[PDB]
Amino acid sequence: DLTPKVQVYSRFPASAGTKNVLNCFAAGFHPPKISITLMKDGVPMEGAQYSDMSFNDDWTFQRLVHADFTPSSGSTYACKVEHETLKEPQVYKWDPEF
Amino acid sequence: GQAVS
Amino acid sequence: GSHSLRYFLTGMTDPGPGMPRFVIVGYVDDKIFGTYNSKSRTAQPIVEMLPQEDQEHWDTQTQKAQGGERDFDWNLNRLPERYNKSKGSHTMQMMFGCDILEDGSIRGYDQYAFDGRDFLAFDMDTMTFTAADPVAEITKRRWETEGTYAERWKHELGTVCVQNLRRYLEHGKAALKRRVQPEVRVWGKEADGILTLSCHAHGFYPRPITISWMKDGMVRDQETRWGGIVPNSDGTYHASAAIDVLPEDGDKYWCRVEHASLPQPGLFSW
Ligand SMILES: *C(=O)CCCCCCCCCCCCC
Ligand SMILES: [Cl-]
Ligand SMILES: [Cl-]
Ligand SMILES: [Mg+2]
Ligand code: NA
Repeated sequence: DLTPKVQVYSRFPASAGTKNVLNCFAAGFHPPKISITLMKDGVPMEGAQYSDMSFNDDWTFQRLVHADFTPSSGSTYACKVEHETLKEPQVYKWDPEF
Repeated sequence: GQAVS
Repeated sequence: GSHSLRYFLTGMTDPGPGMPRFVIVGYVDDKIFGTYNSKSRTAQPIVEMLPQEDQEHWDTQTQKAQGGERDFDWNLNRLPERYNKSKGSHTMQMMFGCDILEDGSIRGYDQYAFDGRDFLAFDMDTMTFTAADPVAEITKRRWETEGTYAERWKHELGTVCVQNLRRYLEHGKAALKRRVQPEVRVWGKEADGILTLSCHAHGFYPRPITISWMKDGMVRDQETRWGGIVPNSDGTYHASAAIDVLPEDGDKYWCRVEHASLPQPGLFSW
């Protein structure tokens, strides 16, 4: 219940070969320590950045990680989340919608 | 604020 | 026509490798205007919102935030033992700020949490405290008996916060008023013989949005899931809704999106 709730989505509507930003947003979790890693075909994406730690009205924590990328139709993108409430890392696959 | 006791 | 200023303060014993142990994020309405953290030890504006800030003002914010850093470190070294908790790591949080309503009246907010649970609240209008449990009650009675906290935070919430809210609203008015239309994508995937119609609204500002699904021109909420409103790194937002549909009925549904950037609500199909 204090496990991360995770959404993966692109900044702009995704289109193969057009530059974009991939987002992984984790929320509702506690304690605030969390590992969020964007991946292309299982390889961490370069230049990823994280938001300053903040929290919701109900005190649960939140964090957005983003990285520039150019979606390939040949590739699988996903967000690997690792947190004290989880015994194993959770991988959330990006649905490209194209 | 320090949460003194 | 109300406006809000909020500060979100977090102190952490175990923030993660390379992570500041103390962070402040400040918001005016639904926009980050500045931040502080214990690594840089500086409070800085978001220059995309506040592009022409005087150093004097942020010298003042930095000093005050550094004091908040010391107090949170003070609390995190004392409260775990007072709660007799064996937790590994610990957190301290505070959210405070003010509203200026359309008619000019003021509201103040000031709440604390320890390890993610309510700890203490201060009500500026009555100048009274509320403790969440018998351990916090000890702090409540100490704070009120000394009398200084209520006077400081009545001034902080009712005077200083209001002044700074007016400043940030004026200084950041270009950013605050610039509307950004959502780019809407509607998608469908067919699994197990059922068609999931998903509607994604990308990159809108300001934050409030509504998304509804309709069939034959009639709204259908019982079968709808909403993803919620989530942030982009550039100050815009993202929101989504999905609905499950017999594949033969996929052309009969319409996503309805309502946003301040749209003079009339937008209707989208798969
Ligand atoms: C005890 O209760 C600690 C109180 C801490 C108040 C700190 C307020 C700092 C305000 C300026 C932050 C600037 C960065 C957004
Ligand atoms: Cl399309
Ligand atoms: Cl179409
Ligand atoms: Mg790329
Ligand atoms: Na579309």
